[PDB]
Amino acid sequence: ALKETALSVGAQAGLAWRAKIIDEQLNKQARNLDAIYDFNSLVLEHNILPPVLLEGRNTLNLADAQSIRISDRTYKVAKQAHFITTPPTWRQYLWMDYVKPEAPKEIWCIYTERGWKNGIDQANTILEENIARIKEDFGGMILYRKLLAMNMVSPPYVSHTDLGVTGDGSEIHIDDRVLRITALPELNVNSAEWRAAVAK
Amino acid sequence: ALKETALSVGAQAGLAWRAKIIDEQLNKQARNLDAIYDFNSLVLEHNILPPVLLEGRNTLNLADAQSIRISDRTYKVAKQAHFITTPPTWRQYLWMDYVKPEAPKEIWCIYTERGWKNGIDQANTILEENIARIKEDFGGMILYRKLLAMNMVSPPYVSHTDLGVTGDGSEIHIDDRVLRITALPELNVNSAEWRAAVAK
Amino acid sequence: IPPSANDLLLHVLEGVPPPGSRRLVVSGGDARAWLSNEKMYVRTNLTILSPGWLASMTSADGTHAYEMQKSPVLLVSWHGKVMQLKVEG
Amino acid sequence: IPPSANDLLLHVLEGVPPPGSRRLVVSGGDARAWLSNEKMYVRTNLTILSPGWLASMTSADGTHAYEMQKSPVLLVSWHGKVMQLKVEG
Amino acid sequence: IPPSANDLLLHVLEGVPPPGSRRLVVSGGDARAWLSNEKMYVRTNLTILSPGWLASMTSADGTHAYEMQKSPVLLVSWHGKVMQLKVEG
Amino acid sequence: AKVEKVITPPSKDNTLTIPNAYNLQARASVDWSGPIEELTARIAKAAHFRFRVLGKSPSVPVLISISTKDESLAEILRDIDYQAGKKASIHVYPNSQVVELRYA
Amino acid sequence: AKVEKVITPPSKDNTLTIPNAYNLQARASVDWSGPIEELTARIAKAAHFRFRVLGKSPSVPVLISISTKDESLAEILRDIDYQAGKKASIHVYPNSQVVELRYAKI
Amino acid sequence: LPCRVDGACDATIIKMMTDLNKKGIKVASVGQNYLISIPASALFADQSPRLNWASYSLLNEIAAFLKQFRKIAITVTSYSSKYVSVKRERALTLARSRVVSEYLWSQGVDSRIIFTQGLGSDKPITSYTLGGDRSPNARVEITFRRAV
Amino acid sequence: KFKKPPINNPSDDATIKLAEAAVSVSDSMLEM
Repeated sequence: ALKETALSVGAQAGLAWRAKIIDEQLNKQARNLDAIYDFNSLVLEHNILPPVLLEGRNTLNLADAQSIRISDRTYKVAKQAHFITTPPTWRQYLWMDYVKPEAPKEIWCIYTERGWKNGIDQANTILEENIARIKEDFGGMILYRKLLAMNMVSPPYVSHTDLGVTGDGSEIHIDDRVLRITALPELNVNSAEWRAAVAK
Repeated sequence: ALKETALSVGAQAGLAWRAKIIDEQLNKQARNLDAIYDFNSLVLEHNILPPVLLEGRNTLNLADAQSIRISDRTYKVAKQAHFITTPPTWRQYLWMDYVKPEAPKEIWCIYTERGWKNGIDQANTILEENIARIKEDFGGMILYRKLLAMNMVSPPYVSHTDLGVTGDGSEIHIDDRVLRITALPELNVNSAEWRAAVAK
Repeated sequence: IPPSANDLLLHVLEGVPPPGSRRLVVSGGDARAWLSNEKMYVRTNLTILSPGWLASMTSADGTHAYEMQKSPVLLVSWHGKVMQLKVEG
Repeated sequence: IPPSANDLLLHVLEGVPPPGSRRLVVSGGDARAWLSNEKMYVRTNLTILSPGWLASMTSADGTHAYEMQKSPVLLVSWHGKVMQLKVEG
Repeated sequence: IPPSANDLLLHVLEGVPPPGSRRLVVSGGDARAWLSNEKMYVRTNLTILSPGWLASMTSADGTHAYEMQKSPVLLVSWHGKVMQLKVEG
Repeated sequence: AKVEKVITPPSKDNTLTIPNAYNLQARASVDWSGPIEELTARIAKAAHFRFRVLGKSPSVPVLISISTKDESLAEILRDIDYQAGKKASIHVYPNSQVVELRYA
Repeated sequence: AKVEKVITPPSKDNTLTIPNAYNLQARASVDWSGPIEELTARIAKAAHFRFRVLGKSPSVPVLISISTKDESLAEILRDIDYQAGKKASIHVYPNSQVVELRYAKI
Repeated sequence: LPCRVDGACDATIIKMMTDLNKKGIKVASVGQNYLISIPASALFADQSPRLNWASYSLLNEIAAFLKQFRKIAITVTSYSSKYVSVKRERALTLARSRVVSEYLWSQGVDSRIIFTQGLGSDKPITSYTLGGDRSPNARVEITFRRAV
Repeated sequence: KFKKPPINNPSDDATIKLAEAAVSVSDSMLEM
């Protein structure tokens, strides 16, 4: 009661306290962050942000006591390739929100530190999840470039059709390119045409 | 509350204070103002105020992830050429209105200076916008004369049809010219007939 | 067939706001932003980084207009240095 | 015909929770668990022992995902030593 | 076919007001103005600058009548010097 | 990036060179966009050169865009052949002082 | 990187299209994240080279971010070129004093 | 709240220039660009690209001043009185430049770019040529323009 | 004691933004 509100007084307090903290260490290693996550290196020719592909090993679902079903190996195309304008950052994914509340006896003090700890580490988990999200993205487009290198997926096959001077006596456009992405990236299924690189 | 009215006591106060200020510096550089903005230099033969034309580069709208659409270059005819009587000034565009209100504790004094600042700089932005308006006008008719020089727009093609003595035994008019502007200025679309000036 | 761009980009290419717009209070930088209809149109010369526009636009002199989705927080690169920018409204 | 596995295994193969999940408070170990829909999906690298999954999963690097029935109490073998593990929620 | 001019211009060419007019209180100058029907007709000899008439008019001697839209504030050029002029009503 | 970076040798970069006529040697100023051939004619007469064109100008015009405020006519021609690309090309014969637009 | 570089053998460098020169061997130490031309102009102005461009810049900028320390200009340009692989290109004609920046043509 | 001062005071700035020109290490503060010329004798030893010890207080308080402005590019050049061979005075200056540049780049640099070089007094600012490394043509110089 | 030379009158933002208005349209005039 008084109990739970002393807790919850702590809860948001440590939570936002933690949020402010994680935000400055984000800022000081901001260089390091994109220094890792150079997205444009991964983007494509017509700034097509490449899709995120997913690995799978020993996918054994037993259906049941009578029948099981396993792949050795499995790929999931997620978030198919697309025209991007501005390439992704990390701060889109990792800049934790910070707001400051200060809006409100020994149980008061100790449960406020309780929740102080509690908001701290739930924010830490939140952070952790943010990190994992940016992993699975980055690794995913890596894997796109991988299986594209492996002939295991297809390119984005596009058509840029261009137009000359377009427009009327009140409006013209001197050159209108329009670009459609005709065929998306996709996992090829005839594996015979794949590309299997030995290394040395 | 008392708060917000102390603010708003300041708000109009600094606003109109600023308005009176900007009005005198308008007046002292009035010479300089039209000395820039000699409109009659831009007006046409039958005092046709020329239309305002609009530039465009790299107009890329992505429609979406799948298709984008860009002009390199784009022109918008706005406010088509017309018979003007008296050519424009700037004071039509820049003479900020000034009215004086004086119509009504430490929060009173400080929020009155708050709003004093606030009305000041919102008026400054207002001023800024006024300036931008006169830009885009002036540059627009410049660009009309430009593409007219570039064969990229058409002239105002007119017909002045004249009448002799017109009128009855109670009313006559000894010479009645009537002037219709038959064909307005407009962007030509066969660009082959354009005019592309190299300079030295 | 996609649209070319906004022609309101041609307006906010220069310093006019679009018709019926709200001056978004830009703090920290020289770019000016208007709320047209959930869509800020921002003029700048700076190089927009984080959010990405629906339509981009530049002038003859490199003045950009970006028909931009609503951000509270804007990213440009300034000089190879990168600037966060706060807006109000 | 049985299903292959979960594709949510492909999500919890890495550290994303599934959509709409509850972070099961894992105490005593490095495995992370989400309540998706009575079904915890647990990522680990450790070797699940007691309860048994409906679907098992590992990464390229041996990261397991187990689409696992609900236990309060989890068993892995750690190093030929065996660990009990408590969860909350 | 456009109208010639106002014939009320022929009246306010000289110092009669039009029928049913309100003497607009001209302060600062020698021009006299009447509100006819939202339309001031102003006689002067001075050279109207800012607002622009629907019909202009001059006498044999250079007396102008201008069938003029309503301004509170009038501009003439006097002698290559330029005068603002206030009206009332 | 290195292993997917394909480039051409400057031996086999296929572009127009600087034809080093002194009538070519002058600084100019052009901002313009559209069909190339009009600019080539007008820059040839700027350069006191004759302009011939061989080939057919297509129904869709081959379009360019040049925005320089102070620059030499030769590297106008360099960029112009670059933006001409596959559809058209520029040859300059400074011995006969003629530029010539080749279609494809 | 390994699997790419083994599925594809790299045929040529970019030093044949960017060779070095005296006054190209001044050194520099950079961080950057902005666009390319501002950067290359700063280089050519410190290298006393006229900088020019060929083709037209696309609407989306090519943006790079170079971060290195105490390193000479020629392979500054080489890794800029690499970082703007297949969207931009650097050539230098140092018999002249010219850094040219070709754009992509789409 | 946003900044009045960007963590600096012009009083501290002028305290610097006063004291370091009392100490003689010359600050030019010209138009918008700001320069420091330094005799190389106080820093490198004789024909060495090798710095000494007590110099580094001075070198770091240089970098302390360098923090006082928003800036973009910093150019350092050094010059040395002609000693043996045009290659090596190029080299000696070039190394001298690059080592103090390395040091301050490691230190607080707010530049985005540091250009570095030096020449063998190919542009001597005096032709009073009193000797080798006690000449003021043995020197090192840093320019920047204070960004906005 | 230290002073940069061209110590002018105190301007204001109004006429300032007038000036950058003016120069932009001005050199449009030049090129035009």
